[PDB]
Amino acid sequence: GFVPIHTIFYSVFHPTEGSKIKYEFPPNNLKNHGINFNTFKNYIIPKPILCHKLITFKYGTYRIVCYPVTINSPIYARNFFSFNFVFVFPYDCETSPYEPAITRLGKMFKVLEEQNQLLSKSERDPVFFDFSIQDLLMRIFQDLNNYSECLIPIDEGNAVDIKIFPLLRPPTTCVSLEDVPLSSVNLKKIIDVNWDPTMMSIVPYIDGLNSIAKISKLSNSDPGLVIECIRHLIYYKCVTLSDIFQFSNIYAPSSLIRNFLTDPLMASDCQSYVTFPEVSKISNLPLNKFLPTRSCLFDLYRSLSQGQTLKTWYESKYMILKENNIDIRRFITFGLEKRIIYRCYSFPVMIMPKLSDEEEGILEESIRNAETFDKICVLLSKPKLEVESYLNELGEFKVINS
Amino acid sequence: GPYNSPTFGKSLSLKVDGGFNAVSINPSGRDIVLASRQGLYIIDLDDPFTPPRWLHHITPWQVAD
Amino acid sequence: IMSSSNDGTVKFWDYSKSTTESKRTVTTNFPIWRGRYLPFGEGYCIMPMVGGNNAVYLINLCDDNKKTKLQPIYAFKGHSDRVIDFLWRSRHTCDGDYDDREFQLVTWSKDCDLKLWPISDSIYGKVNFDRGKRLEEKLPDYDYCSYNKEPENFRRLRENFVTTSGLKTNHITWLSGIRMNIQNLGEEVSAIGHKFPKVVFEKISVSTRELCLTLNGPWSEENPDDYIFLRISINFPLNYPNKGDPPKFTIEENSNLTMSKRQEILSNLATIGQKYTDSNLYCLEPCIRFVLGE
Amino acid sequence: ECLPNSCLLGVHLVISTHSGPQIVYHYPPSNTAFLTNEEEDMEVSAMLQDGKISMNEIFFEEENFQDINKILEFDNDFVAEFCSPEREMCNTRFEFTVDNFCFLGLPIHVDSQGRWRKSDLGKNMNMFHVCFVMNPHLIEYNKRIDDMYQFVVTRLSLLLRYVQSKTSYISSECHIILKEKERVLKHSKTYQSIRGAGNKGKYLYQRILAKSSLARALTECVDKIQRNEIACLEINDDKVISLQIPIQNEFEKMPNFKLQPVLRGSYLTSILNMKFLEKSDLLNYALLLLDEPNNIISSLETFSYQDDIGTIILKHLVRNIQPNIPLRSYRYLITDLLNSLESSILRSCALHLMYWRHARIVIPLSSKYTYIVSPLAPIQGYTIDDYVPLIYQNSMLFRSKFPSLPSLPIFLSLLSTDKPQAYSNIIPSREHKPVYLNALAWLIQYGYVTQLLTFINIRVDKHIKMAVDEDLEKEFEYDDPEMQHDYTIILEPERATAIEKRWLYRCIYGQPSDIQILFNKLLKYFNGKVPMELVIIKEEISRHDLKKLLNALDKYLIEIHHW
Repeated sequence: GFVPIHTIFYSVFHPTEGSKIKYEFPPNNLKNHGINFNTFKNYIIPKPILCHKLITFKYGTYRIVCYPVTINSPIYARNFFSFNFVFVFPYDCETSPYEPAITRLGKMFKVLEEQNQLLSKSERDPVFFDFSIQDLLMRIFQDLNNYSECLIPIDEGNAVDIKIFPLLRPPTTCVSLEDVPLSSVNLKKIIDVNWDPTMMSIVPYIDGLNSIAKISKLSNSDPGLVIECIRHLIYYKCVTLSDIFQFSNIYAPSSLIRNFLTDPLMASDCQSYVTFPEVSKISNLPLNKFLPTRSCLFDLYRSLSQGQTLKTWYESKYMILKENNIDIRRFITFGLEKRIIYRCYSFPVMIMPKLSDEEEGILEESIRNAETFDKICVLLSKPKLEVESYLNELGEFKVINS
Repeated sequence: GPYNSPTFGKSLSLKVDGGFNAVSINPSGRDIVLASRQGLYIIDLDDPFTPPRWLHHITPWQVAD
Repeated sequence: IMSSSNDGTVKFWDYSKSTTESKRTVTTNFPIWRGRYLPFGEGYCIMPMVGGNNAVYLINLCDDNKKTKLQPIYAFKGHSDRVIDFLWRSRHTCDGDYDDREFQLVTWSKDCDLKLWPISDSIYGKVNFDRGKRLEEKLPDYDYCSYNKEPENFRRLRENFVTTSGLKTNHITWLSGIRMNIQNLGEEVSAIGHKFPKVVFEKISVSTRELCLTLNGPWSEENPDDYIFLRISINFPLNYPNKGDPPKFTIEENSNLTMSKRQEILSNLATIGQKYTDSNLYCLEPCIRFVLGE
Repeated sequence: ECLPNSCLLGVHLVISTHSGPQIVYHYPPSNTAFLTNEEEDMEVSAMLQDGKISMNEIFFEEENFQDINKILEFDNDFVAEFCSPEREMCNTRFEFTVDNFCFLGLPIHVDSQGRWRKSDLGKNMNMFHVCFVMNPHLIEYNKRIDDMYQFVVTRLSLLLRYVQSKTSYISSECHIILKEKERVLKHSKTYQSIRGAGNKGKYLYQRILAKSSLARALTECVDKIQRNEIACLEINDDKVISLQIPIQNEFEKMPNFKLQPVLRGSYLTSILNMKFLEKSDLLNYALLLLDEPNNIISSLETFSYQDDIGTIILKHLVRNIQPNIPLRSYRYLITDLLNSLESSILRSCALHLMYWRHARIVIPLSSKYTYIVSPLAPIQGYTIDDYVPLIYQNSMLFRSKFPSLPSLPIFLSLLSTDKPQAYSNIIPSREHKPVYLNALAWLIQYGYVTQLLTFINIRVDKHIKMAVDEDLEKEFEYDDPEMQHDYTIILEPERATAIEKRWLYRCIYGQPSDIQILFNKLLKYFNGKVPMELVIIKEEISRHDLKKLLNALDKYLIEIHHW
């Protein structure tokens, strides 16, 4: 997860012999590994333009992270005081979780040196003017290499409190109204007092089959804040988006359909998932007026095809689901959750009551943006047939089931 | 029994890659557990040839004890 | 109470007498990461933190403020990188009449090495440990059951949905790190598995001395260029590889393999195993290199 | 992130001498806010008219200009100070981050003996550094810096080292750049007659680009890497270098649409370039040009200067190409121009075309193959990486290319409203067949339409098991329900046991000998992972034989259809 520190050393600019290493843990670690401080001493203590900046550079097989600090005051010799708490890491890692810690350590020591002249007086030599460093470096090194955390008191009111956090990918901006959210965790037990009220309103409506517009209307929420809350929950890797379930939808098998075969516990979960708890009434309705075996579930997963809607697929195979007591919505949801099937979205590209002005405006904007049938149906709060009738009144259109 | 073990009176070295930070032992001497950020490895000390049992727990922070 | 700090000082305390100062103070040239009392005899065991040759030091504690230096008895040399913990392994009689228990030091280091250290009777005598003594209280008895094996326990119809054989490089890389300090069966198996990446191992069990490996061999009578999938199951005796104790080779019944060719392959494998066990060498690499290739 | 983003902000040319480090030519001279959020006049006019000078005018606007002496709140001498390291930090990877700006480059330093390579400014110079500034995000920093250093910086610095060792080219380029800077800043009255510092810098850069060849190389490199294109650079008028960062637009498994954005028009196929680039038979496949053939010829003429044998062979192969015929049949196109040497030349030319974003690899297109509309088809989105839509733009492009055919909505609806059949059911007549195959190639080359491949796995019911049990014995019970089968799917029939191989060889019991031979030759591929089109190509069988084996074996063969 987090890279261990290779060598921590505290470099200060002496007014007589220039930049030098004061303390270094492990002792003589840089010279044993062929790292010569005089080669990059002009980067550790650079000009004040480069100071107070997150400096990270590569030296051979090692990456050297530092935050140079320069304080200008007439109390010090040569009218300035410069130091650097320098961290050495290997090159083949990610030093991104450690960079804010080193930056905040440098800023806190800048504050302490500007306040009470801690590091300058810690040298016990009156040539810099007109608590142990080595113990602090040992504690920082071993606490960050053994616990990824530290609480090291350096004074009667000052302590080094560093916690290394992982870096997460930012959420996408592709979330829209027609996407349904799937909560991968039980969100009711995660709710403490620090949650956002909007997110707290969203939580009792993420049931895996409600659209973001439907959740916004149910919770009396603006869709933009719901979009941002779903993005924040995506940022913590707990909600994955999906599609609105309709029988007018077209589902096709994906390339991962063999993972229904090459997995010891996927098919058993399918058996425990897709079946009604009792003999449901849907398993008694005609088409017009033990648990199911894993081979049956696989044969039902194969029989989906492109250009064939779920109504036609379900009316071609309805005795199988009636006899095996299979919920088709749960079947499709499990197929989408295991990424063994995908939905072919419908695109109404161009070459009944009187529709409103704003309704026809947003319909025209959706048509001119080549939006799907799901987004138009969500925006107009209408089924597919009314949208199709209004589009046929407006012009001639073709549907792509991609 | 514990007296038919082949590794008690002998010296033995095992290469366990993965970056394990913690270790603990049975007072009986049979199994040994190693802890890392990815989980637990349980090694038989009388049958070291068997690959250790991996119990999955992913954390970004280093385990302590 | 004993203590150890980063300055190199090992301090022994007795808070019934005085909270301030220490009964003893032992100074080392290295920082100490883990210091503990010995579980047997009168003594203590400290190990370094960043230097000190990365060796665990065993020091007697048998004497009368005393700022002294470190005078260890035994140093467990090894461990190219620093040691981060140490443990103890204890075994004894189940019933308990005399205190005859043996100890083994287990150390884990940053270079991904887990080492077991034997303790000699010289160490058992140098530390004031009375091996054999009437117990005031009987020692606890623990179950010796292993836990590396995987444990396991409308209705469901009984079915064989997918073939288990249609569903092992971690095993062959773990066995390379096993060193009983070719001198081992598992080391031989790992070396051959690293030598031949095309040979696929289906069942490696050094404890039960049974091997089952799959390969593609040029043993087709119809076409010499055709390669036939072969399953060979190998059973090793407990006296492998001594003379007169060859491994047992069993080839699975294959429709693509004729019975005469199967008997010829089995006879040549038995000949190779007997010829290499006659010199008390190891016979699994010549056998595999015979089955596929030469 | 799979979306391509070359994070360049500019380029440097930092050289060092005995007198100290300095700077020579940097481009663009723009500020941080824009990048983050006489006879010489006649010559530069002729070079701008002929297209020899390709600068970006937005870099020299009044609101997008910074002084020539300042680079990202740093002086020229400051940058030349911290980008000219010691000899131990030279001839190696120079990675250096200043907060969110990474100074990535490979500085070339002369050795102690005084040779640039191991086999005024010409002798004073001991180091030059073509420094590239990037600003990647912290989650994508390592990927961007690694791909840039592996694909642009290392190659450009090594070629510059070679041309400096053999010709002393960078020294002369720096000399003429400094001479032109002195002759524009202190001699030309045109410079003083031009209003605005941005236009003054634009004219100065126009003169530098007109007189210098290294400036043209760096300007074209920055402009064609920031635009995610192939950067063809002219160096010393004797060697050319082509630089690019490869684009991830091929995917075997389907990426998550609404969680990880992917370029619209990406190829959702199981046949990928990257599955073949990592191997470096490919000649069993056919190429598919990503643009018009004359555009590809125009792009490939910039890949060399002397029109050598490789460019002539590549031009002849591009001019005479068809996506419906395999590459093994094109040995005659290069036998006239001169396993086998022609096969090796064909393979090398195929790697050259498919590596440099010219001719993608496909299964050879036939009207008998089932073609479906890809989910990643460029329908939505104003452009390729948006996130008038692209469907209407490509419909206009389709109407321009095929004016005697129905529109792109009609073709994309006829292929995605019924069950996916063969492509021959859309073509009305045989006279329409070549133009319909050209339309199909146009759809595939734009990422609109992929292929629906057939995957076969083998399945065994209870009757085969009972027959195998009877054969094994050779060497409930009161009822017979016919809707309670005990099925089993043999996942990998190559590594089958004795009983499972008996199940496989009892699946073929009463079939004729040709079915027995075709089952035996195709048994190892019946695992649900190998598409049957590749089995047809590799095993030299026909489609009527395969459809015979599918019809004669219906309950035992699992049919899996994906791309």
